[PDB]
Formats: sequence, C-alpha cells, structure tokens
Amino acid sequence: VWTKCDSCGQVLYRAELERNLEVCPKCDHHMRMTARNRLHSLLDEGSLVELGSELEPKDVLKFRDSKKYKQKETGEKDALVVMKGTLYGMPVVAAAFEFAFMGGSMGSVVGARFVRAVEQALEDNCPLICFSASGGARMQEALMSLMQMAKTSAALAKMQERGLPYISVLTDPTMGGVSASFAMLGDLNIAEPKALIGFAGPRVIEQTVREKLPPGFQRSEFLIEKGAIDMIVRRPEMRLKLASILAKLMNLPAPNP
Amino acid sequence: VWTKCDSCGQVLYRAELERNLEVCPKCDHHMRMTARNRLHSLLDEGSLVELGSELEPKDVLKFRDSKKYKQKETGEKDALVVMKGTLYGMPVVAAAFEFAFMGGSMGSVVGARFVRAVEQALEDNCPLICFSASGGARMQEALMSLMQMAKTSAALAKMQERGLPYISVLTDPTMGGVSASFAMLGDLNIAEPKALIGFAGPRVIEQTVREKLPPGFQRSEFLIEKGAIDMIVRRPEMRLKLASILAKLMNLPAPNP
Amino acid sequence: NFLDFEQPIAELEAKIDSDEEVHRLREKSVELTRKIFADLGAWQIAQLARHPQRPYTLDYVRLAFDEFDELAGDRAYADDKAIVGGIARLDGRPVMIIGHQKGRETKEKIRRNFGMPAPEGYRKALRLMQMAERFKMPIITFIDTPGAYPGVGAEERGQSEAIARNLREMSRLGVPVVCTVIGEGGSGGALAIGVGDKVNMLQYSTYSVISPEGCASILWKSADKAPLAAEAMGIIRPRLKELKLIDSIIPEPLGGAHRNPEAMAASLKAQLLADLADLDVLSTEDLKNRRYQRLMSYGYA
Amino acid sequence: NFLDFEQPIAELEAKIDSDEEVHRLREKSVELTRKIFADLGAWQIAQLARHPQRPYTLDYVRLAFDEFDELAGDRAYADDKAIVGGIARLDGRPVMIIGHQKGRETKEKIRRNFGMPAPEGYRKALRLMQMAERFKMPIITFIDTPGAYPGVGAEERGQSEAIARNLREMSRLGVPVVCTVIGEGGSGGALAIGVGDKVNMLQYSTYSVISPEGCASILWKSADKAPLAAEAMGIIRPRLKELKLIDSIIPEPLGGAHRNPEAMAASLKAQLLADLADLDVLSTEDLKNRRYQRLMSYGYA
Ligand SMILES: [Zn+2]
Ligand SMILES: [Zn+2]
Repeated sequence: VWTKCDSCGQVLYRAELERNLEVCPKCDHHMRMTARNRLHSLLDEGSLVELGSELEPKDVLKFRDSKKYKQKETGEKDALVVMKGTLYGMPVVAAAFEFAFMGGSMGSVVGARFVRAVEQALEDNCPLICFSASGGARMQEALMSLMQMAKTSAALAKMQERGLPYISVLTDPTMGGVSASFAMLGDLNIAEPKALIGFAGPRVIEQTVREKLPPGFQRSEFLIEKGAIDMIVRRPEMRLKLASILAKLMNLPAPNP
Repeated sequence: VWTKCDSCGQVLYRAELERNLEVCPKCDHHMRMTARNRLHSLLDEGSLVELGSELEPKDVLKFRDSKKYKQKETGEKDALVVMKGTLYGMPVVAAAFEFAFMGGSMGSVVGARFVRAVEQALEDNCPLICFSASGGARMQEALMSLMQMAKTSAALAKMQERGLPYISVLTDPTMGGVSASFAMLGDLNIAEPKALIGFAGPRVIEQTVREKLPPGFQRSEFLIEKGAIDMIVRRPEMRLKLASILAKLMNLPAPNP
Repeated sequence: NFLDFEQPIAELEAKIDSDEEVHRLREKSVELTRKIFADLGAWQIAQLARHPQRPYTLDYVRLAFDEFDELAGDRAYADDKAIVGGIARLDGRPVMIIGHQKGRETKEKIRRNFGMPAPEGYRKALRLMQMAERFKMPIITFIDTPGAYPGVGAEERGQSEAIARNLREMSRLGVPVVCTVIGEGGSGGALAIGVGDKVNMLQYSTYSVISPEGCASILWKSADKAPLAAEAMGIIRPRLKELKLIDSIIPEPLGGAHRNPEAMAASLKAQLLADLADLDVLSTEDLKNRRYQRLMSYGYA
Repeated sequence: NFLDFEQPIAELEAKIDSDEEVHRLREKSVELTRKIFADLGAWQIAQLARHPQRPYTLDYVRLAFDEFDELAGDRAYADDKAIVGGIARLDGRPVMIIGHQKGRETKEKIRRNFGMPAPEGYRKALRLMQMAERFKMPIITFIDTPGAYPGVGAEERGQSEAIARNLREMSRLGVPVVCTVIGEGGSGGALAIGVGDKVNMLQYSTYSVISPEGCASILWKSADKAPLAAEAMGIIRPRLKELKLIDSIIPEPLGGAHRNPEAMAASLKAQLLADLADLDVLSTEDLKNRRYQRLMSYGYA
C-alpha cells in the first residue's frame, strides 16, 4: 500500500494521499483521482444522490473488439459520473470523468449522463459543476460521440439563459472533443495545477509544424496566460473555493469554512 | 477649375470629378468629398430632407481662440450632417462627416446630430448609414466630446435590439474617438479604398515603439486582413452596393440598378 | 484530375478525338461509369469526397445563389481564409451562407489552409450566423473540411473555446439553419457550423468524429489501414441516415458531383429550398424547440 | 515618494527622530499640509492624481472588499495585466470589480503596461461585466489609466472596436454600475469601463478626452505648456461636476489619498454603498431607462 509518485518518486503511504486528495505532498503534483471519489471529496456528507445510474452503453456498430473493450477495472457504466448533492449546505449538482475508463472518452452515455446533470440542476434550479478528464470522443461510437458535443453544449445553453452558474473544472488531461465543448463553456473555467488542456494532442500538433513545441504548451499555467482559463485552483482548496465562488454567484451566504 | 490630384498629379477637369464622385479616374484614388454632396450622391433624387439642422454649437468653457476657430469655409453647423431620404425607393437615413471642419472632430453637436439620425431611423423603422471622417474628438469641448462616444454608442444599441441595419462607412481618415465608437459598431463596416483607419494616429503610435511602422499599417487593405472591416467598396459602386446589401438585410426587393 | 478507379472512364474520354455517328459509343461510357460506381467501397467513397475536382463552397455560391456579398473578419484578429461567408439571395430570399473553402489549386489550398480553420475562423463564422438572426435571415452552411486546424497559434488562440462557443450559440439560433456536407465532414471543426435544423449530406460526402487515417493508426497501429476504420465507424452517407443522424441524402450526378457541377447545384439548390420552406410553417418558439429536441435525441440515451 | 510641492511637509516629517511633549508640533504639520493644498492649481492637481504613492485598484480591493477572486483572460487571446477584475463581497453583497492596475514599482508597471490596456483587456473587462449581469450582480469599476495602449498589436487587434463594443454593451447592462475615477481618467480607454449609472470622482483625480501634454503640444505647439491645457479643458473634479458630468466627488484624506489609504477606503467604500443602494429602489426597466436618459443628456444638445 506504499505507492510511488509519478513525477518525483517520493514514496508515500496510501492513507496519506487521502486528506491530501490524491496529491503529492512533496511535489504538490496532482494525480489520478477516481470519479466517484472526487464527487465525494466535493459534495458534503451523506447528501450524495447518484443520477443517471440507470444508463448503460451498447455497441450499435459492431466495432473491432468494442463490446469487449467496454467495467471490471472501474466498476462503472461510462467515463462520466453524475451525482446530485450539496456543498456547505448548498444544493448543487456535480459530475466527473474517470480517465481510467478508456480515456474518459466521450460517447453516448457520457453525453446523456451529462445532460442529466443539466436537466437535474435545471428544475432544482441550482449550480452545476463538472470535473473533466478525457482524451477525446469514443471513436467506437463514431459520429454519435461527435454529436454529443453539440448536445451537451446545447443544453448548457438552457442552463445559462436560466441564470444558473456552471463551473467547468478542467483537470489533467482534457483534450479534443470534450475540451472543445462543455469543458470550455463554463461560466468560470478552472484548471487544476500544471494540467494539460487543449483541442489537439501535442502529438499530432507536433508532427504538423514539424518542430519544437513551446515550453509549457497546453498547461494550466500556459493557458491561463492565453486567457483560456479564469484561474488555477489546487485540489484541497478546490472544495471551499468552489463553494466560495458559487456562493457569490448564487447570492447565498458564504460557506462556513 | 482644373484641379490636380493628391497622389498622382494627373491634371483633371472639375466637371469630370463629378460622375466619378471626387475620385481620380487615373489613379482611382478617392479624394475629399463634401459632407452635403456625399449625402446627395447617395440618397435618391429630391427625397433629401435634412435633420438636426436646428442644432448649433457654443463655447461653454472659454477655450483658447475657440469661439473664433468655430463656418465660412464650410457653410455648416458641425462636422456631421444628418439627412433623411431614400435609396432606390427605400426609406433610409444617412449622415456624413465634413473633414474640412477642423478635422471632422466629434463634439456635442456631432454627437447630438448623430443621435438624431438614430432617433429618426428608429421611429420610421428604417436603415441607418454613416460616412465617417475625423481626426478625433473636439478637444475644445473636452469631456463633452468624450461622452459623445458613450452616447452615440448607447443609442446605436437601441437601433440594434430593434433589428434595424446600421452600416458604418469608414472613409480616409477615421481616427481616435469616432473610430473607437459608432464608427466601428456598424452591422457592416465598410471602408473606402486605401483608407486610413485606427484608434491612435500613426504619429503618436510611432514615437512609442520608437521604430518603423509596418507597411500599409491602418489602411483599408491592412485592416480588412486583421478582420476589422467587412469589405472595401469603391465610391461610385457604393450607392448601389449599399442599397444591395441593405435591401437584403431589410428583406425588401433588390434595387433596380 | 480524374480519380483512381475512374481510369477506364478517363481512357474512354478518348471520344473528342473522334462512319461518323459512332460518336454515341459514349452510351457505354455512361454505363461502366454506371457499373463502376454501383459497387464502391466505404474507403473508395471518401476518396470521391476528397476528390480533387469536387465543387467547393464558392462553387455552389456561384452556381445556385445570386447577389453574393462576402463578409470578412471576426472583428478581433483576422479574416480566416478557410471560411467563406456572406449575404446572398436564394430565389429572391436573402440568406446567410457560410462554408469551408478549400481551393482547387496548390497555392489557393495554401492561402486557405486546405479549409482547416483557425479559431478566428469560427469566430467569424458565428459573427455571421449572428448577423443573420439579427436580420430575421436564414443560415445555410456548407461543410467540407479535413477538420479544425491543429496548431500552436490555434491553441494559443482558443481553437477549443472557439468551436465550443459555436456549438452553444448555434443551437440557440433563432432562424432556420440548413447544413449540408458537400465534401468532407471532419471532426468538430466541421461540427462547429453543422448544428442545424436540417442536416443533409451529399451522396459521396462523408462525416466522422475523427479522420480514418488517424483512427486507423490509433486502433490498428497502422496508417494505411484507414479504409478499415472508414467501414468500421460508418462515415458514409446512408450508414448515417440509418441512425436518425442526418435528415436527407442529396444525390450527385452520374459518377460524382465533379462529373457535372451544374446538375449537382440543381439537386442541392432544390433540396435546400425544400427544407428551407417546410421549416417556415414553424414558429420561432417551435423551431428552436424542435431543434433542441432533435439535439437531445442524437445517440441512444 | 513625496511629491514636489509637498517638500516642506516631507521636511517636517523629521519628527520621528524626536521637554519631550513637543512631539505635537505636528499640529503645524497638519496645517501647512492644510494650507499648501488649499490653493492647488489645476496642473498641480493632476500631479497628485498621478502621484507615485497613490492607491491603485487592488489597494481598494484589499482595503474595502472581502473574498476577492480575480478572474483572468478574455477567452480568445490573453490575460491583460493592465486590467484587474473579479468577484468579491461588499459587506456580504457579492459584486463584480473591474479596474486599471498600474503598479507601484517600475517592474510591475512594466508587467502591466502602466495600466494601459490592449484590446484584449477591454474584451476581458466586458466578459466580466457580462458575468455580473448573468448573475444579477452589481458592477463596480475603478478608473485610473493614462489611456488605451497605443501600439501595433493593439491596432492590429482592434483597440478601436474593443473600446467601442464596450461603450455599447455597457449601456445595455442590466444591473447597477457605479464608476469611480480613483486616479487618472484617461481618454476612452478609461471611458471603456466608465459608462455607469453613478459616476463618482475622487477629489484629486482627473478626467479628459486627451492627456494635457498631448492637447498641449497640439494646440500650443508646446509640450511643457500642458498645465495650460489642463486648466483650459477642465480636467479637475469640480470643473466637471459643474456640468452634470459626474454624480459625486468623493473626498480624500488631509493632503491626498496617499497620505492615508485606510481613510480613503472608508470614504470611498461608503460612497459606493450609498449609490449602490439608492439605486436598488429602481426596476431593471427603470434603471436602464434612467441610464440611457442620463446618457443622452451628456453635453448641451
Ligand atoms: Zn512528488
Ligand atoms: Zn491620380
């Protein structure tokens, strides 16, 4: 139960990366943080009520492998996980990607579930928060995946004309399809430290201009300077901060730290 | 009555620069074109009905010279000249700057008269067109001049939520205050060939970066490539073109060339 | 010029050089060019879509619309040449036309990034859809792009946000929007102007969440095995229609749209007129609701 | 540090070094610093406005507001450092704060173009006023800039359109907007965020359609003769109020806001509260109408 750190090596006791939310205490480097866990570390205590759980995929194209590549290593339906709940006594919907699930690839379920969060947060008339981590759209579902962008973004539109605050939290990594959809349409775009965010992966991007990619290129710190991000909040602070901001946008009283 | 051309020298018979609208036939170079004349060369025949003529200035600050620098060389009240009328049988308001008048400087009257055009075009419920030529705001009226920007732009807002097309025609030159106000808030921004448009004059701009200013810098052709201009229409063609575009925006039948 | 497997049709073109009545042996030309196309494989189709002689945006603009004034710029950075847009009439009716402009020749292709736009192009594209709405005008877009230009400035300039902001704003558009994939429907860079009420797709055009070559070299560790991906994903016209994904499939001339752009224009110009009219029986309120509804349905959940 | 004519006050600062009760000779310090300021000329005033120790946006942000989260970027190009903006509370009430941030030291001044913003700064400024409205929030701006950054990229990037688009959008804003010139109200680059319902101006701040030096060297073919221009145009606090131009003149501590920022905050923070409350008795409909009305009245025609 003694894990090693991605970029640092500093051995660490698992129980430690707990009150430190899957974060390196010696390098501050944020690491893989489960979709269901995140939602917990955000929403208050007990309040967690899962939404869109009655949603499961299916191969409608008979792709290569597909049905088999599509649940034992995540015990989850699809890359996204919506969850109703509260933040400091504030009613608020949430949703997060499981980058372990094929790459947090967006496709059918991911889009549907997301929409749910919006539908839920719409009638309840409360804020929506989404933690994003993906590598693109689920090719296995082709144009179905693509359309998700237009949909999730179309819904987010209702959310907005209603006056309800939606905060997108871009986490390392958030690329392609999601990056270029609801993951960037937040009222407040917040990126976790040193995250990798962009539309095209550095890979393809690179073998294009056939040269060296600028320093930092696509990292929270790079983006924030190109004005694509409102601010960069660290994970532990995230909980309260989100409540803090949201609280102001909602005119509600500031949370009790 | 045989005038010479600004940048070309090709001697020309005055009567010639008539059906050629103050334009060089050998260099196509557009030249100084009177504010009252322009309005004529646009609006149909006879339809011309002047607006805001019952508007004259006054020095309320006792500036240096002022009252004396402020009508014998233009036979006009202020740099702008509003005029109601029609285009190919289409009801349409117009307005144009007299760069001869101190520099087409914007100040009190200029702003008031402009607003008129908007007020007029608002109840009539018809398109608004404005030919712009200025070198900034009338310093002689100080902050009064400045405020004009916020006003004219504030009115243009009504114009827009109403759904009425406003076309700003930027002509050489349109700088500072006007450039950075209603002269750039048009639904369609149209610049006459090789015009000089910008916020800060090349003069000041230059003695800043203390270097050489790029080629073309601030010319219709430069701007159009930085996306600040929708298109660059030549003067003679201007009349019909304006009617053509406007006609489509207004759903009316295309003018009869 | 002539594509690959169109060879025998190209060779048969040796008629102009030519009893004397035999000049009508081209009856066989009409066949062949008929049987050759009858059994085309998925991958083969995408090649016609990418065909070097295929009509681009401006072609239809000149073939089916009149009084076309092209508007430029996004008001903040530049005038993307990979995006063409402007106000024209469609049988009198003014319309806002927006589309990917590739370019016949290798020089124009360069001047217009082979129709791959930069964020400043979608920003222009939207500014125009917005001007349309403002003047109770219809919006007609022509999709044909390898995808959104992937680059440094593109990213540094918000290629993501640019695209996203369009998917959002387009759905809320308060006028009819007919979208036609006249060529290559590439990724969300094509989707950035494909959120319409009616979404037709020409007979040989394609559409995908990623190019075949890529998808190929990602789930087959092989570039050349792209054709395999093409048939896997379902990038072909019908393959999609069989899933409520596209509204209608506009057909091309015999042997491809390149074989006769004047007829293709006819077919297309017609189809538009159809949709762009059985849509005016709708109230703005209904229109948008219809769209939002059609939008949530995409997929199987 | 210490300004020009404040010298004798600076020299009198030699008290800290110091019967033993004489320590209250500073009664004379309080005078002098009282009589010196009683007769200040127009030009002399602008110097205090530009005073090196004068409080900037962030100073009041920290002195009068709490829970201030600074938002960054315009979503398309960059995050202008000459513009500071973000969500904070004003006695519990969340507010959207936007202002010119110069910077004490010559290094910060560089990092923030001495508070002269680029078009990408107004685009950010507006994005925030827009987020305010979206969340039925008030907007409080602090004006203090030599003017809009004049440059190549600025122009190439729409410094004109950027400013204009703000003057338009700000007028239509559907919430209360209190604008205070805490320093140098320069040109339309300051006006780009000065279109408010209430427009207060601190006692020693200025405001003009062009800087004195310029206006000087244009209508007097002399740079140094700027002070002459300053008194000509009417760039001083009252000189303006005498023309329905500004709503109220917030007063500064004895001898300038720099002499005591904690008290200045008090005065200001108060004034805001005043306006930002005798404005909530208004309906959105009325509010905007009031504004539009106050907007058309500017001038004498
Ligand atoms: Zn570490
Ligand atoms: Zn000439």
